Amino acid sequence: APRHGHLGFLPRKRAASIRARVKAFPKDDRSKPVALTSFLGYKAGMTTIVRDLDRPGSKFHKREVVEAVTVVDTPPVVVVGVVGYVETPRGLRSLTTVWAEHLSDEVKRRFYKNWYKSKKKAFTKYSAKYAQDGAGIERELARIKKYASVVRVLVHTQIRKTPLAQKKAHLAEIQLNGGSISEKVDWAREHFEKTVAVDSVFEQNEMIDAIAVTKGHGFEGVTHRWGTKKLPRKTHRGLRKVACIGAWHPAHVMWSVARAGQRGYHSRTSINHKIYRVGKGDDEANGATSFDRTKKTITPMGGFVHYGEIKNDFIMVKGCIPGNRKRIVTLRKSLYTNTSRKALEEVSLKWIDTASKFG
Amino acid sequence: EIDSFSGAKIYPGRGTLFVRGDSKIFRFQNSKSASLFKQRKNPRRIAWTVLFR
Amino acid sequence: QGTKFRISLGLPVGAIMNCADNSGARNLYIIAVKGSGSRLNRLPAASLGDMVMATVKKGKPELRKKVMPAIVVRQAKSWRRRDGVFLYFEDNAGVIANPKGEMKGSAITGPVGKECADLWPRVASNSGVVV
RNA sequence: CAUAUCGACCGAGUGGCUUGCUACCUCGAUGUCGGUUCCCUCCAUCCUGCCCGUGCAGAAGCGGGCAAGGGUGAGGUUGUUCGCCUAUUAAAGGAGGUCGUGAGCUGGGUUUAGACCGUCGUGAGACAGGUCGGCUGCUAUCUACUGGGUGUGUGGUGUCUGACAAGAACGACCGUAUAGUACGAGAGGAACUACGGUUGGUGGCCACUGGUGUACCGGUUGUUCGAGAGAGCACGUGCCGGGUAGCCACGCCACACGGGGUAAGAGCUGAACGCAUCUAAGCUCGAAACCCACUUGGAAAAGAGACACCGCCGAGGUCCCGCGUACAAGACGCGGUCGAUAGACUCGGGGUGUGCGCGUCGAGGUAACGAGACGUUAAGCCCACGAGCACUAACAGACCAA
RNA sequence: UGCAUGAAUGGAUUAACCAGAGCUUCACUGUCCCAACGUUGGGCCCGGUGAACUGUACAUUCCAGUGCGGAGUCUGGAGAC
RNA sequence: CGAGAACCGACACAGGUGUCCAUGGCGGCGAAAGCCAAGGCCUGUCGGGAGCAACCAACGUUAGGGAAUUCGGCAAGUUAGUCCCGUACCUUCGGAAGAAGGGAUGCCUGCUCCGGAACGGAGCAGGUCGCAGUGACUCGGAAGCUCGGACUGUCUAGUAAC
RNA sequence: AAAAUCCUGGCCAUAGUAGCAGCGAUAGUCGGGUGAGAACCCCGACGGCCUAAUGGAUAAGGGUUCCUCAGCACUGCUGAU
Repeated sequence: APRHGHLGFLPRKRAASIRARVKAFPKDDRSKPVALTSFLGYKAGMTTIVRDLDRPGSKFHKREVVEAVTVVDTPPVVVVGVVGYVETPRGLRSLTTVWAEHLSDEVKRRFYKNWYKSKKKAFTKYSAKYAQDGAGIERELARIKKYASVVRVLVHTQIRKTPLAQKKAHLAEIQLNGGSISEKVDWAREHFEKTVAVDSVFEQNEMIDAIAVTKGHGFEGVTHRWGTKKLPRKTHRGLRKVACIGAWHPAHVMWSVARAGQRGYHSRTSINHKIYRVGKGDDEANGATSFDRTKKTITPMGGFVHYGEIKNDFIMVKGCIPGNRKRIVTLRKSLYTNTSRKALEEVSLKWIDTASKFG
Repeated sequence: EIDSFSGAKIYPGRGTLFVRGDSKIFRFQNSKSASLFKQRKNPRRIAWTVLFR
Repeated sequence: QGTKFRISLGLPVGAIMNCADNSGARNLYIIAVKGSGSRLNRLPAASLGDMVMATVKKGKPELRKKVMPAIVVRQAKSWRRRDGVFLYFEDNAGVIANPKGEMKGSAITGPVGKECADLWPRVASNSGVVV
């Protein structure tokens, strides 16, 4: 036709959860695992960067601007609880957990510190009931004899310091892909009691998919849903209405064709985001730089967007999608598809643009 | 890389350069001193300008 | 080949721009630009770097009337960069060119962009000013 | 030289896009032509991929095969369909869907009532002639589809699995090196591969450029409040000038390869038929096409899933309160003093363009009076952003739950 | 060279006038490229008030076929809590 | 009562229906706009809630391009008041004409002229603020060619105003 | 009578759906009074609307609609003291 819009994401509902849930995980060999194959914090707006060109066959091996783009604030994040899954037929099902007696002092909301008495609302993950071993044993025994499935960890990003966030942490399980299994099972156990950061699984130059719900409005008409033609002038005054949808035996149309509905919202990954930078907020410089405890490298003066200043661990993900927006939560990944080869541990990052957003 | 109307510094990766008719006109810090320039206004005259005072 | 510089398309078809000299040029108006695609509510598009087909609206000589082509030298719409962030500057722009790609007018009024030279030399050449 | 190519006569078919026929269907009514918008399809393929032939040196072609992944426009006259014309283009293919599409639009034409002209008629009036004007009803019951919920069938929190489903998520072109090379007397003039870019499509984003911005600031006409100051109205900004945030495109970013199996075709080994043979068994390659890869959806897949932890007298959840990264209702997400969630205040960051008052100057005028200039004054006024800051308000408390 | 003009069935022509028919130019502009944001009233939820159209029956349909040759209801399949 | 409920229209109907108040203030040419008195009213009579989505009705602003839209510039926009300068073809000498086009415009201080005077009008000099001085409001876009009917006027109450 | 777009009456679905928004007149809000009951009955304050008319006086036409007291089954686009 071509058909307007594209089937793919479907149906195109709203999005359950405003947290992305990656459908697939990288498959790996020569791996730890990460546990946090995916690890993420979320968006502040972004400027642009001047970057040295990397290593192309091409002549350009000099300064060039790329949208140093949407710097997202991450991390650190903690994985409390590696969860086993074991046995089919049916599908994956949880086994038993692990634990952690660290309990970030804010993980009450959406977690612990639930009323002891049962509440009509279901209780979230809270635990004082502990059996570190037993869980370990259960998993090990259901390893040799039965099975196990890929193991993952709970994770929860803390809002140690982000503009307008709270003890609430909305985290979801990220899988660990190590070697055999039992080797990896050990790995997720070590990185259990303990905490992590981006500088773990990550690397500048390395490509990662990014996922998050798009920001967007509620139901709208056909035109700015999948694009549809407006007009012609008659019912021009009225809202854009597509020609009748399907006509024949079924009275109703399944259609797959232009219908009003929710838009905005989403849940979609992007593929092969390069991660030009890794970063921080603490001052570190090859040579003398500003002093008096300056701030993060890339946050615009005037703050950025509604939620300003960054002063801690960052990530720059060029050509910002980001697959969502301002102060939401993207999830990082590893680049499952991959195309071009990885670049380097770092990029030159000759200049970063810092300017008030307005102006 | 310094602004040549308002003054100070220009962020590493932002700030435009536009070109006027014949080559002329320099950078900007951003759209701020920009429109200010568009309206005939001299930076050495208004408010905080590095050039100012 | 590669512009190496991102460009947003400032002017669509039916747009009127200024030749930065041909002979008897004037203001050409845009007709489809190079091999390009379309979509619903397409609005063809054009931008610095893209060869365009055009007609001479103003004129003097019997250049006016039409046929073309010309390449858009400058545009009012942003750009991109490699270093900084970039500009838009002047008014839009365009110079008639032969299938060879050479200008069909000795002098080019106005400046020209840097990575327009890369795409077509000779155009950048009789620049008068670059950047 | 039938068979590179063109190809009559005659003969056999396929399609259901044109036309005709049926006078079979409808006259207690299936809304016209053309256009538009929006979806699907056909071949019998125009381009692109891979191939065969050539009257194939090369280059450019011509013809044929596989193949439907993707692509295949903008304008001037005319109501036109059609068609003529122009400049672009890889190319600007054709056809079906009640000549798709009026409970979607338009109403220019046909074909009401008014009127003119020509022709015909004694005349009323006529014309398969021309012309000007000449209306577009309905609150969706069912069904269909797009999205959203409540239930039933097969304790909760968080993280996943993937049966299947969607995609063109990419298509194409120009240029440079190759190379003024191979090939060629010369004229002329390639390729593999590696690069740069453009165009069309797709997704997202706003630092940059641009638009808006009846937030805001200023200038100014008329009039009313006695003047001044400060204001109302002039459609819902009087007009003009500037413009923050946000939203946007004319702005910016990202969108492979590769692998597997094939078609046409090129071959291998190889018989039937001791030879020959790409085929009969077997096999190596080989298309933009097919599968995978990649993006999106997806436990209601009834084989209705998996894992970890918490929990069954309390895990969690709903209501509530303060707000949004969300939003037509519903939903979603965050925070709730173990607090920076919102407001106030201050500062930072921004927009206008220097305030009232007073002092000096000011064409002049006895004087009264005096448009305006300068100073005080980077003033004054203002902000949908940020930070600091518990001052104020997130209280109080309810309910459900194995 | 008028298919088939023509003189008060008036011919030709014409300043001024015109919500009359056609065309061109400058100016203008969201008519368009190509759509975006905002404003007010609705729309959505809640209290109250409260009709009409229409109705042989049955009715979750879809692809095809068949039939008075334009079927949700016949036939075969497919799909369907 | 004399009417967005006392009249006619089946109704407490956005329709229709005569006369006098035309000398209330500012404004300005004004019985104009806008604002405000006197006088009248909150009865053009259902409310409550969600930043309040899609879609719809009215409408504002949109960069660059500028009629490419369309049967057709339909719709919207542009111009605009007043004074000075200046004003083409054609013509029935009336007109065409506000042709076109160009300039000016506020406030403040002090004045001159016309008049008996106005809280009437026309100017002068100097000072001075803004992006913009008919600052809102009120307020023409302009030019040319052709066809028809000379003109003002009449007409299908209810799809035709020619 | 099963039938006549049959006549008359009654009744279901439609629907707790449409309308009670659109008009150059967008109009109320906070206290208080009365009352069995008050968003719209009355008082005050604050905020607005109308200016050849939503003001004043009248013709026709209506015909008691005027005033007072008592009321709310009817009428009033919701409620009503």
